[PDB]
Amino acid sequence: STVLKAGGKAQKLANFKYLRCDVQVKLVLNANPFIAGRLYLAYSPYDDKVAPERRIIYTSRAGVTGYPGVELDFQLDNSVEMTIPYASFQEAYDLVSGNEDFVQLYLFTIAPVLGPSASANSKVDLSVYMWLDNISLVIPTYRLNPNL
Amino acid sequence: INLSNKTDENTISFFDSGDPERMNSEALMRGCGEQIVNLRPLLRTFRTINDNWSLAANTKTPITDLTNTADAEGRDYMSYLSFLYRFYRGGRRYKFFNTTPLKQSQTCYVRSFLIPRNYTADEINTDGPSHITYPVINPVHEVEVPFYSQYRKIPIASTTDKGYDSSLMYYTNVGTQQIVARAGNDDFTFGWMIGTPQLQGITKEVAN
Amino acid sequence: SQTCYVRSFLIPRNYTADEINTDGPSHITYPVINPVHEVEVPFYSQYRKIPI
Amino acid sequence: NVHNTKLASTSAENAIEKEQITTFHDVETPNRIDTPMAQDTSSARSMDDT
Amino acid sequence: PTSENPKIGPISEVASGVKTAANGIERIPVLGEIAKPVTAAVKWFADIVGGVAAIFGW
Amino acid sequence: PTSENPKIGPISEVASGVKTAANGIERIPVLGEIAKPVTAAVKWFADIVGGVAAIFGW
Amino acid sequence: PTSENPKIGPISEVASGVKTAANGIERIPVLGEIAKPVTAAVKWFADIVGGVAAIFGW
Amino acid sequence: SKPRNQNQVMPLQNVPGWGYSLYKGIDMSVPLAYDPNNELGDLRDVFPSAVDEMAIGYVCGNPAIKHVLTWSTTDVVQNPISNGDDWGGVIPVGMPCYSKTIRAVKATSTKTEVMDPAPCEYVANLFSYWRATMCYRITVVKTAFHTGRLEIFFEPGSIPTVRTADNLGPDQTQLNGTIAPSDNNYKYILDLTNDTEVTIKVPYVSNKMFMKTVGIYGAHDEDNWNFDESFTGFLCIRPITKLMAPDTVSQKVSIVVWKWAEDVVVVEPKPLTSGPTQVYNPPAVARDL
Amino acid sequence: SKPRNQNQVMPLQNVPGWGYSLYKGIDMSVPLAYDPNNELGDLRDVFPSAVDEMAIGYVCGNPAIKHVLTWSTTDVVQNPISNGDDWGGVIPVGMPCYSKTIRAVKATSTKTEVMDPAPCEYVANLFSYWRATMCYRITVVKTAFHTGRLEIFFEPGSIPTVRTADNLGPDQTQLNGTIAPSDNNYKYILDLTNDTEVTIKVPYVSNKMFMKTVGIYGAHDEDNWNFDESFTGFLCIRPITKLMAPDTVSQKVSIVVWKWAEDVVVVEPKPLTSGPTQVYNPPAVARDL
Amino acid sequence: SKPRNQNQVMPLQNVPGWGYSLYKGIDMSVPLAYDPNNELGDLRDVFPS
Amino acid sequence: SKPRNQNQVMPLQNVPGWGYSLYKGIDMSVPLAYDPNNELGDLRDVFPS
Repeated sequence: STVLKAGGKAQKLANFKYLRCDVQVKLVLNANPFIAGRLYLAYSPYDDKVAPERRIIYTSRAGVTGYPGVELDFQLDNSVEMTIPYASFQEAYDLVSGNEDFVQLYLFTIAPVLGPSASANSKVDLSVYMWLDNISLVIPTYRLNPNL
Repeated sequence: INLSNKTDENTISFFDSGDPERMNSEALMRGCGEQIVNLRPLLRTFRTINDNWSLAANTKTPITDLTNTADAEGRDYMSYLSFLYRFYRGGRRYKFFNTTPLKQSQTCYVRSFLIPRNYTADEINTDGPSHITYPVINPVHEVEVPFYSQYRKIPIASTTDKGYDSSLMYYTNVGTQQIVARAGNDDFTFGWMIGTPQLQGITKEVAN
Repeated sequence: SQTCYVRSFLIPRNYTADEINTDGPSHITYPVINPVHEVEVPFYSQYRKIPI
Repeated sequence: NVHNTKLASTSAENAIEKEQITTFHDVETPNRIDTPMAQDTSSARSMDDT
Repeated sequence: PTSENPKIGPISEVASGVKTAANGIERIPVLGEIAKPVTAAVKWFADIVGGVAAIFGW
Repeated sequence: PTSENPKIGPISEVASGVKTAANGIERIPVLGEIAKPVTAAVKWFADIVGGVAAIFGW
Repeated sequence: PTSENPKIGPISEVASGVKTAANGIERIPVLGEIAKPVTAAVKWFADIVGGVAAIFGW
Repeated sequence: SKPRNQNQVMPLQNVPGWGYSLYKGIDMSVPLAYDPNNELGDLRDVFPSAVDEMAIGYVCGNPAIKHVLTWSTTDVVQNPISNGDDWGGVIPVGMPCYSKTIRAVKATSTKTEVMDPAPCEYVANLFSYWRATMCYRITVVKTAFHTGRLEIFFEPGSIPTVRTADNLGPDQTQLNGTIAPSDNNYKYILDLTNDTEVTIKVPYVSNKMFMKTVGIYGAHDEDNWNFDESFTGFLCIRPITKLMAPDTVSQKVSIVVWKWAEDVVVVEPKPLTSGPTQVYNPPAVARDL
Repeated sequence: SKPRNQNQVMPLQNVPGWGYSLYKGIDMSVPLAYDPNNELGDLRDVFPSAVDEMAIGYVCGNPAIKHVLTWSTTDVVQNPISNGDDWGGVIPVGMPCYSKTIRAVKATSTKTEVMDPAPCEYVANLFSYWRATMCYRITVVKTAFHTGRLEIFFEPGSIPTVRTADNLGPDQTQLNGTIAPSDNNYKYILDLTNDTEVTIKVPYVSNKMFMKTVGIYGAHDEDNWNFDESFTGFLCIRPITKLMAPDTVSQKVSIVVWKWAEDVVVVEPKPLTSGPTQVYNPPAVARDL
Repeated sequence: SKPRNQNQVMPLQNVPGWGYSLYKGIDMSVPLAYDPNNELGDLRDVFPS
Repeated sequence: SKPRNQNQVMPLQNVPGWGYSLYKGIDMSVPLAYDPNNELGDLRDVFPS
C-alpha cells in the first residue's frame, strides 16, 4: 500500500482488480567521513497480522538479524537495494475489496550514530525510494478503492 | 597508507584439519547410526502435543480447540519450526492413543470428520468422508487430513477469510482421554525462512 | 484401570527423571492386546566406545 | 555464501543505475538482497494480459 | 541346503570373507566378518550420497 | 547395501537428481529433490490422462 | 509414477480406450470406459466357455 | 471349486502405531479424501523461492548478530573488550546458546530464563549432541580515521567463569595478557587502518565426537558441567594496540559479530533439557508470568 | 514332514472398515451370491442412451433457465432490467445457487429456505470448493419489429446487496450508469434488430484457486461473507437503447437466460453447509412442515 | 518419507493349532535352542543298522 | 474402482515374542530413533585391536 498510494501510481491502477508485484526498495545515505554507524533493513511478512510472539518486534537482536535484510554501514554502503517478493497467500492482490498489507518493512539501529563529542554536524540523512517489479494488471472493473 | 574504510573479505581457518565430511561421517558411523540433513523428516515424525486430552460424550469437537494452543507452545516440531517460517502447505496427520480409565458403555467408538478450519461444530454438517475406530480392539485412531484449500499456501497469521482450508472434527459416544500426536503428510512443508523468537528455559520460584 | 498402557522414552544414562524431558521418540503398547513391550535403544553417544 | 542476509562490503567504485524514469549515481554498486531462485507464486498472468 | 520350508531361514545371509575355522584359536579379523565401511554399503549413507527424495521429506 | 532383512527398507527409494552435500550450506533446488510435475508421474493424473476405467467407477 | 510404496495403488488399473477430457462437456461412450462384453473378458463366462473344472464342483 | 487351506499359521503382534516416531515407513493413517493416491504436486510456484529453506545447512547458514561490543580509547591492550554487551570479548564456540537473561517477577519472585538464539542455536536446541564448523564474521563499525590492531585467538577447553545463582559469565580477570598469553594460541591479528572485517571459521576439535546442545540452559554455580561440555572452546578479542582516534571522530567503535555454522551434524532428535522446547511469548506488561 | 516356522511376527492393527469413504480400494464386503467373481456386463442395450450421463461435464453441461426478465419500453437506459424475476438484471457468476425463497409457516412462524438449482448448482452443492468456466445463453423473446441495444458486462468481485434478515438481493441503485459505468468492463453490446441470442462464456478469474459452493445457503444480513466468496463476480444486463416497439406489437419482451458450466473442477467431497444435503419435498398443502 | 498404506484389510481367523494332527505342515512350535535352523544330521552311524 | 476381496482367510496365532531366545531372526523391537535403518558402522578404529 505504501507504494500504491505514492507517486501517482493509484491513478494507473484504478479501474483494475488484481495485481501481482514485487516491491523494489532503495536507500541512499549520506554522512560525513567522521561519522560512523550501522543499520539493519529487514522485512517481516504478516508482521501486523501474526501473533506478537512471532513478530520481528518482540524478539531479540539475533532474531531480528535472522530476518532477511541488508547491512547498511555509513562508510561502506551509502546505498542498499532490497527486493520484496509477492507476499500474498492469494493468487493476486485485490485493489478494491481487500485493503490489506502483507509485509512490513523496518529499519533498525544496530549501532547508534557515532560522532565526536561536539553538535549540528554529527548526523546522518537518509532517503528511501520505492517502485514495483514483475507486474501484472489483468482484470478491469468500474470500482475504486477510496483509499487510492 | 591510503585513507579508506573498506572490506577485503579476509577469511581464516584455525587448524590443518582433515575434510569435515570425512570426520563427520566417521563420527556418525561410530556414535549415531543415522544422519539428519533436513527438517521435513521431523514433520514426517509423530510427536506428542498432549498426553491427556479429555472429551465429553456425544460432542463434535474441532481439533483447533487444542492446536490453537499446541502451536503457540512450541513443544512439537510442527510448532517449534513454525516460529521460523511464515507459510505452510500440505496436509496433516493425527494419532489418538486411548487413555480412558473407565468403562462408559458396552461399545466405545471414535469417529473423525472433516471441517473447515476455524469453524464451529454448529457451522458444519457431519457428512463427507469419515474414519471410525473401536478403542477396545484398536486404541489408536490414525487419520490424515488432505490439503483441501482455496489457496496454494496458508499463512501462520490471521486472515479475513475463513474456511479456506480443511481441518479435523472429532466425535465420541463416551468421555475419552487421549494422547494426541500429530505430524505432516508426505507433502507438508514451510515457506519463508525468518528470524528466531526467544526461548524459554528453566523456571524457579524464590521466596525472597 | 479400564485402559492400561505402557510407554518408553529416551534418556541420557545415569540421569534422573526430573533431569530430562518426555519429548523425543517414544513407543507405546497396551498390555491387554500386546503384553510384550519390545523396544530398541540406539547408540547415541559422544564417544565411539563406552567403558564399564 | 550466507543466506537471508546482505553483508556490508565494498564494490565497484562508479555505479550508474537507471530505473525506467530515473537515473541513480552511487559511489559504489549497492549491496542488494534479492530473493534466491525466485518464482511467480501468482496466477494473474494466466487470467488475462496486462 | 535341503529345507522343506520355502523360507530356508529367517533372514538373508551375508557373506564374510573369512579364511579361518571360526571356532579355531587363530585370530579372526573382525573387519572381514562384515562389510560396513563408509560407503553405499550402509543404507542411510547410500540414501544420503545418492540423494534420494526421502532424506528431504518427500 | 548389506542387510540381513530381505526387505532392506520400509519403502521404495526414489532418486532426486541433486549434486550437493545435503547437509551443506549451498542452496538446494527443491524441485530437484523430487519429480512430481503435472505429468503421468502423479498417480491420479496418470489415471485421468490415461483414461483408466476406475475414474469412471468401473 | 513416483511412489515410495512398492504397491503404487490399491488395485490394478484397467485401460479404457477413451479420447476425451473426462471432465469435459463432450459426450463419452460408456462402452469405451471398460471392456466387459459377452466374451472371455468376464471371469465366470471365461470359466464356463473354457470348461474349467470348478464349474463342475472339482 | 472350494479347495483346502495350505497356508501356515501366521504369528502376529497387535502393536498399533509401530514406528510412528520414525520419519520413514508406511503410515496407517486413513485419509479423509476421495482418492487413496491423493498427493500434492511439487513446489513450483508456491513459495517466493524455489530454494529448500528446510535444510539444516540453509537455516544454520543464516547468520545473526550475537555481540555488539564497544571498544573505547581507554580499553587496555591484551584485555578482552567487555563494554557494551554481555559475555564481553569472549565467544563460546558452538551451536548451542551461551547467553541468557533472567526475568524475575513476583510472597515470592518467580524467575524464568530467556535465550537469544541464532538459527543455529534454535536448531541445536532440538537435539542432544551436535558437531559443526563454527563461522564468525567480526566487523568493526568505524571510520577511515580510526586505527588499531585486534587479536582474535582461539583457546580450547572450558571457559573461566564467574558463576552466579542463576547464570554464568566470563571472568575477565583470568583473560589478561599476563594470565592468558596468546603466544601459543591460533589467532588472527587484524589491522583497522583501512579494513574492517574478517570471517573466522573454527573447525570442530574436541576429545569427543559430539558435544552437548544444552549450553546455558539451567546453567549456574551448581549446574555448570554441561555448559562447559557444550562448547569446543572460546575466542577472545583483545586489543594489540590501543584504539587510535583523533578528537574529530568518536572515541569508540562498535564490534559486530555474526554467527553461523557449516558442515553441521546433529545426532539425537531428543533435547537434553530438563523440560521441553518452549518459546518465550513476551507478556503484555512486566507483571505477567 | 513337519518343519519349523521361519516367518517373522507380523505387526497388525484391528482396523475394520479402512478407507471405506474412498472410491478406490479392495472392499471386504461379503457377496450374498454364488460366484465370488459375480460381475454384471457392460452397459450395451440397458439404457436408452450409450452416453455416460454420470460425468460432471454432461450434467453441468445440461442448461437450465434461471432468469426470465421483462424489458418494457419504460425501462431506463444503463439501468438493470429488474422486472419479472428476482435478482433482476444481475447474474452472480458461479456454479452455486444465488436465489432462494422463504416458506414461512406457523405460536411461531417456522421458516425454511428453498432453492431453484440447475444441474451445475445441484452438483456444486455436493462439494466444498469449485472452479469452472460459466456459460450463459441470453435469449430475447421478441418479434422482427422490436429493436434495441443490450449491454451485458462483467464486473468482478462482491455484488451490491440489499441484505435482509432471511435472504440477499441486489441493490439496483448502485448499478446505474452513473454509479456503475461499463466503460472499463468486459462487455458485449447486442443489437436486437434481427438477432435474438448470444452465448457468453466467463472463464474463471479470482484471487483464489477455488471458490466456495455455499452460495445463498444461510445467507442474510449477518451471514454474508461466504456468499460473496462463492462467486467470481456478476453480469449486469442494461439497455443501451430503450426498447423500440410500435403499438402493433407488445410493449415488452422477455429475456430468457440459460446457465451451464464447462471445464469444471470440484475439490472436496464434503459440503460447506451448516446441515446436510436435503431435497425439498413440497407438502400437500401450505399448512404442513 | 512416510507414505500411505495401499494394502487391503486382511481377513483372518484366530485358530491356533491348525492341522496339528496332520503329519505334514509348518509347525509353530518355538525351539528352546540357539539356532532356528537347528537340525540333526542323517542317520549314518547312529543305529546298528 | 472398488472391487471385491479375493484373498482367503489367514489363520494366525497371537504369539508375541516368538523366538526371542534365539540369536537369529527378525526382531520386532521398535527403535527410539530417527531412521528405521539405523545401523552403526564396522569396527575399524574403535577398539585398540
